Amino acid sequence: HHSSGVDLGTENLYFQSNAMAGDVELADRARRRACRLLRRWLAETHTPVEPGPLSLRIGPVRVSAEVAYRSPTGAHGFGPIRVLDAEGVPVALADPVLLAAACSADSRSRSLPSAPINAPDAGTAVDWVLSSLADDEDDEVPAGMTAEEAVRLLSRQVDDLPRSPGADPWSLVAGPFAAIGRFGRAGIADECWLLEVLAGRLRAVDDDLSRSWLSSPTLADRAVLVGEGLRYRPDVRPVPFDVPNPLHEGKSDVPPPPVPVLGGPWSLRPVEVAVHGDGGPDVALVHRWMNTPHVAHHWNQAWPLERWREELAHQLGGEHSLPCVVGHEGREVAYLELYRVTRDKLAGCYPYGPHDLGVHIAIGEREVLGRGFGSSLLRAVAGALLDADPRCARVVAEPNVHNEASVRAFAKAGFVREREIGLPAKNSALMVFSRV
Amino acid sequence: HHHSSGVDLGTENLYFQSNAMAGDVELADRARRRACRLLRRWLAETHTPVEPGPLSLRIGPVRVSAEVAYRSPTGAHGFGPIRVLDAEGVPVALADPVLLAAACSADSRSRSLPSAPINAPDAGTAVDWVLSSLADDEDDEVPAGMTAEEAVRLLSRQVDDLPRSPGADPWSLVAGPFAAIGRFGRAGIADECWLLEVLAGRLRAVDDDLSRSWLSSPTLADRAVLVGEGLRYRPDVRPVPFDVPNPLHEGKSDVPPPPVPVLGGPWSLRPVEVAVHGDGGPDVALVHRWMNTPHVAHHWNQAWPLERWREELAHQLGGEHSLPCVVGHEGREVAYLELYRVTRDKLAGCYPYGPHDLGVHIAIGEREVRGFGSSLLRAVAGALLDADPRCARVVAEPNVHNEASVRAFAKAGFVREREIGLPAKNSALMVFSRV
Ligand SMILES: [Mg+2]
Ligand SMILES: [Mg+2]
Repeated sequence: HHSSGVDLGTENLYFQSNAMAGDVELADRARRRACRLLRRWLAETHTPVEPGPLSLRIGPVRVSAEVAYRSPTGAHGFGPIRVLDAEGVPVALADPVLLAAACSADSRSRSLPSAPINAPDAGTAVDWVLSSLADDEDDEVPAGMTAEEAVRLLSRQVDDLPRSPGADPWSLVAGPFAAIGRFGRAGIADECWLLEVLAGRLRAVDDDLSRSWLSSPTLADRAVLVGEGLRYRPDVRPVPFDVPNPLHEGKSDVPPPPVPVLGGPWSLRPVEVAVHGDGGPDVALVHRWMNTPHVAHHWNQAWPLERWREELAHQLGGEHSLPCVVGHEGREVAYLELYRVTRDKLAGCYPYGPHDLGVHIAIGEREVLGRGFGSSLLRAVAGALLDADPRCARVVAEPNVHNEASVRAFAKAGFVREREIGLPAKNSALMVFSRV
Repeated sequence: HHHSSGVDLGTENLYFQSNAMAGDVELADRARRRACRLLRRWLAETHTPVEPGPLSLRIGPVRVSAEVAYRSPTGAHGFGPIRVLDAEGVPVALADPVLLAAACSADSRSRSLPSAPINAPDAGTAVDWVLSSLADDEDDEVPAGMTAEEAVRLLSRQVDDLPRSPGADPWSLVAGPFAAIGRFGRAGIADECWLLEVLAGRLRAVDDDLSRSWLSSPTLADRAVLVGEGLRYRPDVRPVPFDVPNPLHEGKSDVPPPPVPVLGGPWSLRPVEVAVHGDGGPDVALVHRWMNTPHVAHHWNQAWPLERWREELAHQLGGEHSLPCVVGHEGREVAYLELYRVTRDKLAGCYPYGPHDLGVHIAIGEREVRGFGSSLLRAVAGALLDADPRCARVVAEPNVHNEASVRAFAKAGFVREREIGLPAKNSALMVFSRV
């Protein structure tokens, strides 16, 4: 006699509570899925990761999670992933389809509207995650596995790599590296040490792939969330991209960026920062330009004067970036950073040569100056850089694919669009001006 | 210099992190409440029947199952854990809100026509909507210690403050007082059947025109957020009206079974004959044949073994709901149809029906044995109106995707009146009205 419910016996309670027992595992499976998505999002955007709090804007939601274990292969161990409101209040747990929707909105927004990921019949990562819920979950690493047994399996996997012509270059990341990360995240062994063991195992095979994987500064991986060429029918059709190679060495003895000498109406000189007092008029010029709206909309570095004063001094003191003032017929009109790719965020995004040089540019005195001048300056800088460093093979840039006037200026100057790349705050057209 | 892949831990670190973890329990409960709100809407807007005990349903690409612990007279059901099941019935996920919204969206967009506003490229999706609502202030809960006395007070005030005559908006009764009754019921404050009695008295007390409507129609206006060809999400949802069963309405009329119409002209119609002896007889064999040919099974989805159809036909013939018949055209037995009483049918929750309303499902077996289709439909509707003088209209519910059928019904004199959400499809409600 209950009418709005079921009349309850102990047998009823038994059936249902038995069912409630597997829910703990279900929640754990959702956690594992959301973590797999977050790792891919971090790798495919080349977002830097450190131990401790991680804070991220993914499409329409703010996402945050503690990085309890930072993995050298990106196999990070996370705390609870939470969605935050504008003030920083947790309003939700970031379950997998939620992450898939946020990532999809962000990725589709990063690429151009004409891109394949944005075609009407392309599907979305939400369809892909949805259609995958019944997939067999992979076995976990045995929590009690020995490090010796870990080396055993890893060598097995490295030798069994097709290691021949026709085989897939991304196989190293997909197989041996993935295993190393799961071993690391389980606490079985240290990943840096497992990578050394992997390195020697590759020296033992004088195959062509083996030598490549030991020497190139980046490695082939496959992206499932970021990339203009993505499709989900409803299954993901991944697209290739490049990631940093942990087996390739740290610092190199590459000199600082050279000071080119521009031809034509253009002039260029390094930025000067006085140790004494304010920092000088160059610090104020850049600071002024960087805080105007049309520049911060691209550079997003609208900082106080003293933060820019120390950024410039930090760059000048180092071997990475060289800040310069550009003149046109007597007037100081532009700021540039010339940088060595090898010491730059760009080094994780494409197979660079050791002397590769990049250019960031902000036109400050556009306000009453310039039309057609863009390609001209870019062309003058690119050629002068190749002239100043004969060991430099190419000059590169990474305008936002949405900055269509910038992309056009680079192409008209002679840069060619080599690929799209995923960066922490944008997708870029990788523009390459090659030496011939 | 001891922890490179992690942070060096002190008690203050543990304190910061565990404090933040205490709030996760409320976060999970908030997701649970959102998912339940979405499932209640999905069940209401698809008119899916709900009883206490296990509930199992297909939503787009996923199978969903949940225990119905509290079956609410206003659809404010109380659920156990909502799980996604694979083909064998093994749970593979907990159905969190954005998951449910994505399955419901895929299913709804699939239910409506490609030209529908819900399917435009510039339309949002329920996913955009749920996503954009996570930072909303969660709505106040019913105070668990509230009295039923206080429940009636607030309910009476709310019904009396309804706009009544000026301005209209009829979905206000379901959206206002009924929503409160369901929340009171689900919280255990009072019995919903009792709260509905109380609400009825307050509506008799004014006898305005809306109050009179709300006590007499067999359906009520409600507003849909997941199912409906005209839905849009401008991040925020733009609801569309639809009808739901009226709990305040008695019904239970002494409505007879369907009559046997008499077709003239080239047409003939007789009830199906089911032999007790052996196979079931030649009519059971005819329907079985037709229902398993490809062009019919693509719409009816009843390409069954002969033994199942013998028992289906006999079950219909024995009851008061549906009447299976064989239709001839100039001597050849060419079609099968069911005439059914709406008041005993799933259609009864979808529009304000009259007690004697009659419906038609039809399958043409002897296909082109072309153009004869609307003519048959027109003959049946008129003959049904002749056979039952108290019947107000003849209806049908072709799948909105079955446009050849919809067109044939319109050419016969039916009006495509609205789209309706049904358990396995959206249908175009075709109405052949007597006046
Ligand atoms: Mg009992
Ligand atoms: Mg410690």
